[PDB]
Amino acid sequence: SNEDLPISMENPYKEPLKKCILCGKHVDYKNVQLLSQFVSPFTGCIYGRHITGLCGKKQKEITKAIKRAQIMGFMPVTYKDPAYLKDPKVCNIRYR
Amino acid sequence: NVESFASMLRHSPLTQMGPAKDKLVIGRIFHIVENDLYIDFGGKFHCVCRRPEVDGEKYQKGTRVRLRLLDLELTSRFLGATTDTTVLEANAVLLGIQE
Amino acid sequence: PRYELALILKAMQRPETAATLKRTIEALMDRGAIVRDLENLGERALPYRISAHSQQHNRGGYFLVDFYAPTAAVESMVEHLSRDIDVIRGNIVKHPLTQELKECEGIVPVPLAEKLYSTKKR
Amino acid sequence: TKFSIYPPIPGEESSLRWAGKKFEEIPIAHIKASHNNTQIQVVSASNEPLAFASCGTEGFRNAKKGTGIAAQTAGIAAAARAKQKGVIHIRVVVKGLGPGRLSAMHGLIMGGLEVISITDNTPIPHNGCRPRKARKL
Amino acid sequence: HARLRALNGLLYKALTDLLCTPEVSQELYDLNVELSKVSLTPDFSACRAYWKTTLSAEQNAHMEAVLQRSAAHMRHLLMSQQTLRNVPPIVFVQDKGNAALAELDQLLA
Amino acid sequence: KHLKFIARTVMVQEGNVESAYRTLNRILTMDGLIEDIKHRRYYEKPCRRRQRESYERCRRIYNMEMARKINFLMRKNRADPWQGC
RNA sequence: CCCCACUAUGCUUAGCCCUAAACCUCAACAGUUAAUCAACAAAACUGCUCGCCAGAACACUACGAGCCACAGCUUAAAACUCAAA
RNA sequence: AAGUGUACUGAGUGCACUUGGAC
Ligand code: FES
Ligand SMILES: [Mg+2]
Repeated sequence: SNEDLPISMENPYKEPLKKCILCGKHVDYKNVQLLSQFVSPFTGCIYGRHITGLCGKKQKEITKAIKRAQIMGFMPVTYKDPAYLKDPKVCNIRYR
Repeated sequence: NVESFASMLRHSPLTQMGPAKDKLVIGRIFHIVENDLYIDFGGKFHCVCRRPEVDGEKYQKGTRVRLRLLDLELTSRFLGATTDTTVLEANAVLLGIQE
Repeated sequence: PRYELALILKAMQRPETAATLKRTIEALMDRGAIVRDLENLGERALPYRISAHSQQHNRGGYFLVDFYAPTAAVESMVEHLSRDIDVIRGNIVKHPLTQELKECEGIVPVPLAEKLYSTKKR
Repeated sequence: TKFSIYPPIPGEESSLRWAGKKFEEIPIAHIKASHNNTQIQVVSASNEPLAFASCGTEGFRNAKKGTGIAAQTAGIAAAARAKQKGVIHIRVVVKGLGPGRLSAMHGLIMGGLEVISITDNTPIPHNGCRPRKARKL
Repeated sequence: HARLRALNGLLYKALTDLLCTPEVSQELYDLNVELSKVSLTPDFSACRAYWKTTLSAEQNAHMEAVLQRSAAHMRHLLMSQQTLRNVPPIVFVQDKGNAALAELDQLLA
Repeated sequence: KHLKFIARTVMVQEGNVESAYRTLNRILTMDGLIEDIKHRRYYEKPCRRRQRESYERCRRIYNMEMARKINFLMRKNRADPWQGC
């Protein structure tokens, strides 16, 4: 009929979802070097999702991994282990 | 052989431009208030930029300027609002004077 | 199914540790487990002091006995590890590789909070 | 080298020293700051009691104990005792939230002991004893 | 009234403890506010917290503004702590009684 | 059963014990330990805790929305560009 | 009412009692957004089924009955009174 | 602060629950 009729199609300009830094990467309860990144250096308190910038699934996975490591003796409970202080800062925190 | 409205929309430069995020356009100053420059850029709304600290005097009515558009219309939904509130002005970054 | 036994052993000499690991694998086989593989994460200072068998230790050797066993064998394995003295601490978990890595497209968009306030004409 | 606020790693070759003594070796000045008392104990790295002080010891009685001046006097007395014992530097570790929490350190410094590290050890129970119900006036 | 006096004492202690930390706000904590006293209205309609003023006028104004902005949050923190089951609105009042003594001693010197 | 002095320890810089203590207290407040201590001085019944948490979440979201709205509409405060009309 | 100490009790086991503002005070299922509607509350409705109510108080009461194993719960009235509730 | 259930005591208290309250 008329070739200029707008067509029914999905958005091509839509951008892919912002994958969380851990999305598609398997969290493990033995990767203390990783879990340390998501706990408070001075107290060992687990950072909330509003600080870790992680989706619900991976936030829960990190929480469970941290608890499992702590109870099984892989991770200190009351502090980020000093060996991992130089690791990249992946939590939006402004102590200083 | 008169182009239809659909054809005009299809071939409109504004349609040609995709999403208006970070796009570069050549806007035009059309109203200046002290340090506020009201720049129209062919869109529905205008952007209210501020006079850059460098070459401020060069910014005068009718001056063609470069803009990085962030949003054609500044709108948002507030708590419990039944419709989006719009501030009736685009959001763009003044990159300087086009020559 | 496929289990992983994380084992923290009292830090001590090579012949001693080999004997303890052999005894543990013997216990697993008696309990019917098909020991898959043995891994060693080395010795290191325990994150916090752990007491066991009228004693406390600060350094331990970490190992991961991956195996398969009938479900019933797990309780017996737990009891055996608890009774053993050379084991600072033994835990048994469902082997992580068993769980499938369900793929997430990414972070889904966050709309306005779900009906946290009324919609009446107010 | 740029300064750092984390404590030195025990069992690590840290060039930091104080009169040649290593951080772990420095005596420890426990400070318990309860609601109605403040107690200080400077103890050797082997936790040998080197000096002890409190508001009760300094004579402040009942309410007067919960005062910054009382805490300062306790700190000064403990500092004098520790100095007589031969102490110079001290690692301050504090628990509780008594009013003299800072005045105790103030008095200790005024008495002349160099605080090299301020540490907290507040007994925060993850979940244990159920606390008593709330007062009402 | 003895009950009112006890309430004033408890509220003074609680407010001092609150201000000891950034709990209310880092901005408030940095100001290092010192409370002169606490007085409860006879009907329990308000709680006036008399805070000592400093010499700097701009500092006094800024401290007053921050205290007024944080009074409601402090009230909520108290009622949450259960230091008092019900706390009336908190009003921060400047205290300047010590100025007379200070300037006396200055002149007398 | 942990190592001592590694948790909640701040090294004083050049002896400004006041500054170091302020930093430590800031750390405690940021991690919420002070909240926990002062709330655990007494026992909040589960019903009260639930009500308080719901109220806190509602107030947090309301404040966030109000601040966002204020920031969004602040731009219009610019001097009137059509004065005299 | 505040402070101190302490008991039932909160806990484990094995049995009982069956009541809560047991509440999202909004029954299950299916469906709709077409024309809004006492008021407030959680926008308004349609179909379909079960349960429940027929002014207030007497009355979470009495009698009987069931569970009890005797001090209690469930079921649950009547008379008299009023033009209110 | 109010109230529901429950138990002791002689209106309060104890435990849990609801906002049919305030922040
Ligand atoms: S965003 Fe995909 S797993 Fe976290
Ligand atoms: Mg008992």
